[PDB]
Amino acid sequence: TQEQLEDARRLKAGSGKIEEGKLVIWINGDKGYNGLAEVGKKFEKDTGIKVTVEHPDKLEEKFPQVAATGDGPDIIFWAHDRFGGYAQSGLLAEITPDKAFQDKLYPFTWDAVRYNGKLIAYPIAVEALSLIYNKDLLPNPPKTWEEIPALDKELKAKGKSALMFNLQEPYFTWPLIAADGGYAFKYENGKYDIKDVGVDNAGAKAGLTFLVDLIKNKHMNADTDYSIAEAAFNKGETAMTINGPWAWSNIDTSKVNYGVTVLPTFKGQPSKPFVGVLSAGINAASPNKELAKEFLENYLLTDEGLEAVNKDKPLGAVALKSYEEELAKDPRIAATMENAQKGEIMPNIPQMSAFWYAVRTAVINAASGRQTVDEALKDAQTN
Ligand SMILES: OC[C@H]1O[C@H](O[C@H]2[C@H](O)[C@@H](O)[C@@H](O)O[C@@H]2CO)[C@H](O)[C@@H](O)[C@@H]1O
Repeated sequence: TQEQLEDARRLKAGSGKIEEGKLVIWINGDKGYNGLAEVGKKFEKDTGIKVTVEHPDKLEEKFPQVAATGDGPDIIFWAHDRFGGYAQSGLLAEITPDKAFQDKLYPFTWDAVRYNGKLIAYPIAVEALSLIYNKDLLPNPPKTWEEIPALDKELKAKGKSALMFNLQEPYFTWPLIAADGGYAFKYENGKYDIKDVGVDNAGAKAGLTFLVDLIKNKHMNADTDYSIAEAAFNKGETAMTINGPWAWSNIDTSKVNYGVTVLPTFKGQPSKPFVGVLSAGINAASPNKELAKEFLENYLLTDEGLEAVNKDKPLGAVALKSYEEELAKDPRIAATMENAQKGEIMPNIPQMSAFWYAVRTAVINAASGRQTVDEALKDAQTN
């Protein structure tokens, strides 16, 4: 091995290398990490406790690797779906808010961070993809996926395109795949059936086939990723994109007169985005669990704390009732919640990591022509 060898060092160098008396926080690079750092500076100014916010690449993969050895950040930020796996591996602490604090957040946000009956993270905000469109190029967005080919033909004649979004992450293609019947794991009798995966059915096939056909007919490019799509939309080159609340800040900066709205239907069915709750978990190896709790409950999850993050990159519909009442006025938030209602909240089971990896490969291989749609989804279904 070169993992059982550090089983020997971790005791000799006993025990744990997370620095006591400060907080290290990891959050994804597309989120308001500068705004979160402002909340951390307020904490430091009040309490003397230094807070360092980091946004490493692939943190959702690095965290279980480093936390398994007792290293990593004190606090990890990510959508709730990854947290059941972390908790199953013993990497997350059970969190302990009194009832007065729990009443400050929406009951459904607490449910996303409950694993085997216990709370394993603090919920921050509800994320759902919406259709984002350029009102100057497209005063009225398409109601259906099916009319997008004809729209692209029209826009292509003008050196524009209809739609670009990140084809590299299955998160972004899922709303179309799920629209006519795709699902991850079938939930029944109080639990997810890990042997009942729904990525190989007729509905999932129809959705992915529609996407592949878009690419075959030159209405999309298989290599489009997050940065390519964001640049194209914000430069005014494409009429539509698909993204979450965090993206609105850069569009504000851009020249673009944009709207946020319901995703198009497919075969008459609503697109069904998987809904994420951005959540903050506490590293089980952290010597700073009480510090982490004080920071999360009394500094971040306040009107002032969430505002600071939100002003950097919008959080979506926040879990904190008092602040959401102010944000609910925003039509972009209304659209987010409309898409969220039509979708469904992600599972947090340990199998989600394998699921996302399977679907990622399936979409990329089908989109690039390395596999047929049937072949790709059959593979993703198995196991
Ligand atoms: O694409 C698979 C990916 O989907 C979700 O990741 C989202 C995340 O929830 C959003 O907050 C935002 O950062 O975009 C990500 C997609 O690039 C799942 O949460 C994640 O576990 C999964 O791998």
